[PDB]
Amino acid sequence: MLIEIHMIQNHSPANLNRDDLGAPKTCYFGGVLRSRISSQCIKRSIRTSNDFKALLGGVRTRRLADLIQQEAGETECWKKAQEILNKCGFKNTKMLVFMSKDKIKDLARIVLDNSLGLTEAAQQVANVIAQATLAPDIALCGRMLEPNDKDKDKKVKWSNTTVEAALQVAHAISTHIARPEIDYFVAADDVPGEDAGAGHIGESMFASACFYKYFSIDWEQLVKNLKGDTNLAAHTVGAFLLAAAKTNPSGKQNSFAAHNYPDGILVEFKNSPISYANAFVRPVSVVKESDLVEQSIGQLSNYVNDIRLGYYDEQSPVIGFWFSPNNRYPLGYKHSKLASRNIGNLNELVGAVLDYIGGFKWEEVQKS
Amino acid sequence: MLIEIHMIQNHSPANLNRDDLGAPKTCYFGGVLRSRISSQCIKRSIRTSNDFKALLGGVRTRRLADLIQQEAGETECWKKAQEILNKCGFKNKDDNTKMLVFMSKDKIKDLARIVLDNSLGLTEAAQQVANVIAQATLAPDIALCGRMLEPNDKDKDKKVKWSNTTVEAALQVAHAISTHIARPEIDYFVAADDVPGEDAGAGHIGESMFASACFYKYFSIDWEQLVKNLKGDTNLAAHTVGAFLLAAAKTNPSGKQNSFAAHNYPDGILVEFKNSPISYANAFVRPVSVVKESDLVEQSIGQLSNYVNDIRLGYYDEQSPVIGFWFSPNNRYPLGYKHSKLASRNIGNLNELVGAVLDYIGGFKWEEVQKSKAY
Amino acid sequence: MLIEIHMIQNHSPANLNRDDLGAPKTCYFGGVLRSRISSQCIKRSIRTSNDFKALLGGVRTRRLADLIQQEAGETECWKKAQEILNKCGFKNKDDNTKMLVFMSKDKIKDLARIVLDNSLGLTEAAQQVANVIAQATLAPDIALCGRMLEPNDKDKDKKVKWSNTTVEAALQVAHAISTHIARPEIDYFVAADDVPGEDAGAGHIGESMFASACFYKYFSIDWEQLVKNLKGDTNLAAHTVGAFLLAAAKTNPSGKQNSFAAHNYPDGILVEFKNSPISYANAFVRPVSVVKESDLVEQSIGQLSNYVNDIRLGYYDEQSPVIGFWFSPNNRYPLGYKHSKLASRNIGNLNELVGAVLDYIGGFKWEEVQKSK
Amino acid sequence: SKIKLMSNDRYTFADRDWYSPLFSYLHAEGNSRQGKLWLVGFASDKAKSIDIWDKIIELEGTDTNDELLAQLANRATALNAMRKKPLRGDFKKSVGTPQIADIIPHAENRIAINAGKMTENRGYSWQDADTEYGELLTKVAYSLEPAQTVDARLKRGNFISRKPWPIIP
Amino acid sequence: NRGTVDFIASLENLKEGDLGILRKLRGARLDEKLPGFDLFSALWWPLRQKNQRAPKREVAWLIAKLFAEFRFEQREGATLPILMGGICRKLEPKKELPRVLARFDQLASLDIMQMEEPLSVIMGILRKHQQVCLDWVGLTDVLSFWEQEPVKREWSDSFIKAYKI
DNA sequence: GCTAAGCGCACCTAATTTCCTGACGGCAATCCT
Repeated sequence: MLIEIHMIQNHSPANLNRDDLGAPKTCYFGGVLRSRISSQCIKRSIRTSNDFKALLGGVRTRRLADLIQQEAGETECWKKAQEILNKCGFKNTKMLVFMSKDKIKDLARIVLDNSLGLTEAAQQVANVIAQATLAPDIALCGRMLEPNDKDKDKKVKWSNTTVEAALQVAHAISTHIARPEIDYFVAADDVPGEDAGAGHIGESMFASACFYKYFSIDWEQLVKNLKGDTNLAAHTVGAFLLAAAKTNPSGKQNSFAAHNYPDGILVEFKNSPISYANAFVRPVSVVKESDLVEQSIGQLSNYVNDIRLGYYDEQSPVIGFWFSPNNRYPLGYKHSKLASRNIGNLNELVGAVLDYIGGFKWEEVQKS
Repeated sequence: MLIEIHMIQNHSPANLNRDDLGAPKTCYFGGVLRSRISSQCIKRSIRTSNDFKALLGGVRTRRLADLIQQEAGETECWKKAQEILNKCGFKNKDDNTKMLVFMSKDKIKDLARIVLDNSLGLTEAAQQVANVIAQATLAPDIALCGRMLEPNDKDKDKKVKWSNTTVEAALQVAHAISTHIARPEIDYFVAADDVPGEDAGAGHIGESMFASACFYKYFSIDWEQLVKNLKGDTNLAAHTVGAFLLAAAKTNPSGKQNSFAAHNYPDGILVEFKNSPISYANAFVRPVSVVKESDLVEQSIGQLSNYVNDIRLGYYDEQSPVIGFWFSPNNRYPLGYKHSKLASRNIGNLNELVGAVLDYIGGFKWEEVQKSKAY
Repeated sequence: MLIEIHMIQNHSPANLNRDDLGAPKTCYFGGVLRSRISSQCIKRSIRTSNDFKALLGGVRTRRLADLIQQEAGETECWKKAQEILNKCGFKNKDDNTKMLVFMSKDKIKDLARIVLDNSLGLTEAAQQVANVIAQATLAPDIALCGRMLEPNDKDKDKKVKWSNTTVEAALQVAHAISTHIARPEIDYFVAADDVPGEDAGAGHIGESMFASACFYKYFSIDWEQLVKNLKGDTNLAAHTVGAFLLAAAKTNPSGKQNSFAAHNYPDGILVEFKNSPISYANAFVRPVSVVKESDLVEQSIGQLSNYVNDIRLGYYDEQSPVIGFWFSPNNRYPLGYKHSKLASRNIGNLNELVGAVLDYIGGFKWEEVQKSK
Repeated sequence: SKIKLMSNDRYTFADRDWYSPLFSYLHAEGNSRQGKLWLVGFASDKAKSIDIWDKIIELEGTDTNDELLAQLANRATALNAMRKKPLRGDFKKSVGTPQIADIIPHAENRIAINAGKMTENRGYSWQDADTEYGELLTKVAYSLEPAQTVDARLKRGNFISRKPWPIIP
Repeated sequence: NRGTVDFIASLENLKEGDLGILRKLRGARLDEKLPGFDLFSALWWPLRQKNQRAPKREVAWLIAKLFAEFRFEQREGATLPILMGGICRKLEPKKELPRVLARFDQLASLDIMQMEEPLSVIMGILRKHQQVCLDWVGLTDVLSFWEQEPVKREWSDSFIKAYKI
């Protein structure tokens, strides 16, 4: 059971993602340049979204000894935590370690602060770190860790740290040809001078594009990662949908306050993942009539009709919900009456997909 | 609590923001050319405005040694201050440091105490100067704009340690995009030689370029972040919000305004209070085409109202309500004709709009928040 | 204090401003084509007007060497003035000094020749020239329109240093935009040869282009910046404001007036005093359409009155009350037929408007401000 | 024998390393002598039998240039250094350009045919043989800079002149 | 090539008022103003009928608007990346030259219906340096042939060889 | 049932300066004992 999210999002002139030289990320698709948003940026923005504070439960840090020492008002233990981590496998203030926050706090306080042996305490810390995989952000993003076998003692064994990712995020590619733009900025000196020159001169780089975003969630793998607590899985799915719809990457948002909301979301329920980016292999050119979101939605609807009239299974019907704010942009403007449940409310969309998932309502699942 | 100000402002033919070549700043918002005003120009115009004069006190300069000498008086010590700054990690090229310093204006006195102190050495005075500079974040404009200060590590004394010199910005300004198809015109200016001479030609021939556009400006103020960056001064935060509203409405960027006196006030201000930042630029994905019986401003507000109603119906119907105030001058341009109940309050005065905003925030009279200023 | 002038002026079919081709200058406002008169055109027409003649101090000339030369002695132009101005940072491209030198006319020209008359050597007399040029600063039109002189540094010797030459402008002029959709029209001209030495040809045949428009003009004067720029001469600032108000109304742009006479006086002038600037150009986002019973000027003034009422009722009604004066020729056009008291005084004469403006500026009568310069 | 399929941080896999056992054999045991040089190389790391290869090199014994044959004795260092140089960048633990690592083998195989003329340096040298990388570099730079622009062409040209600068040990 | 040289000749024979109505039409299409479409029909339709090698509609409209705006004489061997590129030798190589180079670099990533504005700023840079001649015929047959990669390739390395002299 | 010649300009000038950031972060296994 795969939940598929295809979003069309038009953005104001902004620089959400940049490379080494401070340029917007660009990729070649269909032989032409397309503005790109990295999947890791979208995953971070979803994990640090306002619809995720009640659900965020994982920390990916190398400063683990700081976290373990922070739960101690007077019990100064930082060198011994660093030594037990260094013998655990990390070589230094360490490599990056991902696991839960309450787990590291409580369990590391009751394990490594205890005055006891040294090697088996490191084994206990390693078991605590590896087994702490009960966090839905860890369940979605996925994780595996490999410690340095040189600095680790021969008496420390590690269990399976491989968490299979239940979330696949594509890089948001533009539906049209990329338009890289240069912003010539100065920085005026607040005190006067005899020369009247700026304190600094630079060139920022920004681009405005209509991005196609693609997400895929494996329900069976998600409930395998988070174990039998399916209430938390439904809460994770609803929080993901709300965060993906209502959060933008935190790039240069202070200078480019581009917080536009997506004009179209297709949430489809199928056992095979479909990328609709092939709709936009031919770049979208503007015309006198209609706009870019309308043209992109028309191209996407053409490809959706072609895929449903092409790759189709009688044993597994394809079924999906179409989103538009107050039905502003319909999908099948000419003939493609495929979207059965055009939905004009985000909470209604979340309720519908949660009902298709099973006997879950959004208020009932907002308690795990 | 997050305060969003969405302004529709029709400007006269002007060049408010330009690049290195004198061209007006243009962007491609959806495949077509739009006239752009960068957020730095609007931020400077808001910061250096008469309505924002009282909430100043942030200085961003490479000439901090000049300020220290000016505050110290007739005691010289400019080279001593330059030596202290060079040991701190601010390398001087000729007379100014190589990096810009953002600091509170009231703490320069403290710096003049450290530089003029002849008992202390060079490393300890540098450490005290660094401590004062890193702690000088009590100005409202610094709290709005944020800060970064990373000194030169190579030319830094080893016995100099810096604390956290980073404050998060409590203001987000979007680039003002035009609602229609922008197109600039080439002004063929000439310069007149007043002496007759014999050439009877000209003094200079050049190409200015100008544009007229209807701009959509977006401002986002984080209330709790602004309170936190002012360490709990709620009256100061209300003063900043009110003076920011007055500055955003009443002040224009000062780019070639001597030749293009485009001082047009906004034709519509939607002030919304919500938890998450949302923007209505996607209303103008389709460029506004002018019909004979309507107006560019009227159609711009109509399209904005269509998108606002769509977003409110499909995105903003939960247990947490979104309250917006719509301001037009004497209710000249109302909101969407098909609904006529979109805004929670159709305020017809800027001062009344500011009063209603402050009454929503925590309940704040303009008089008792005007009496609390930082300078 | 800011003095603000909004003018409604309907012009005859003419070509007052034109680009290189000769097409009348046009902008797009509100998505529609508008006739445009540029701000520097209005500024130079005001500067070179008969009413502003008494305060016209300044040159802005790239032939300053000849201005130094104008003594009876002819032994200081080709050698002395050219070399000193070259050392100062202005190169010569066939005996003109390239840079335009905006500076005070009478006293600074008089002081520059005593620098250029013998002794004291080079690289020190150039310092005196730079000192007298950067310190000119004292002229009404320089105070209104600002100043620059940033010389080239490559040719200039390192022994000559420059002071701050920037003078802040106290005057902001907007481009005069039309109140309706512009109609560019093509007059087809034929030049006829007087001598019939061949068949009935003409000579030269071509197109001239012209337009007719109702223009909205906007001027802003900063009183304190004007006072600071003239170094505190308050009577000079008041005289400058009064002469600017007279010259903005009584003087038209000097384009093709020999063949297209458009000496049409403004039939609506709104003068307001306020601490912050506004421009009432958003009234004409909707272009004025002429209905049968009325005229274009009346409808333009009605739209202006509607927008002025809306701005005044929607932006400020207390504290600063914004005192405004409305001038029409013999009250031919009232400022709106709706509820009155939009303007504090409906003045039916231009000189009385000047007197009222100067009275609100601080009680300067028109007679003794004329003796300032 | 420096052969391993494992392209590590410090190693770049090119081809049979005929260049490696040349400084010691042409100095101490055998020296310069008219004949054919048969080299057998059994690359190994502990018990890992990696690869066995052999090669035949013609030789006349026309003296011996010391530092040039020493430079030839370790070509893998210069090859790895050329692989590790990134497109644009300064960091040294990066993989550099992995598309170069698939065209170094063909140019090395083309060079290895005239190994005798390389070794004795009659008309073949380091400069004359590393220009055989040119067409592969052009057609890899076409892939890495797939833009028809001025800057892409200039950066392609900078990618063209990349060649293994020799090192002293 | 026939059909293009006569197009350039007819554009050069246009009078001042006709160039003015083309100048006002700059920045938009030709479906909103009559005399722009009448002029495009008059300057295209008979030359389209007379020759099979007439240029494509939108590139011809773009070149017409740009010639009305800038008015440079037609001269052989004066194409864009020679003149600009010889201009690119007299600038400061570290800051100004990369900025003008990026201005010319932008031209390789537009379609035909927004192409006039980056071309306009490039031709404005040309006008600021007193450039009177441009290979208008060369510009329009390389602009109508924009669908291929080799044409942009020879464009680019023509700029390079103009730079390396 | 609907005309036709001839005539369509070129010269002048196109500008100067100065400022252009810093530090931080760069992973490990596992492919013969």
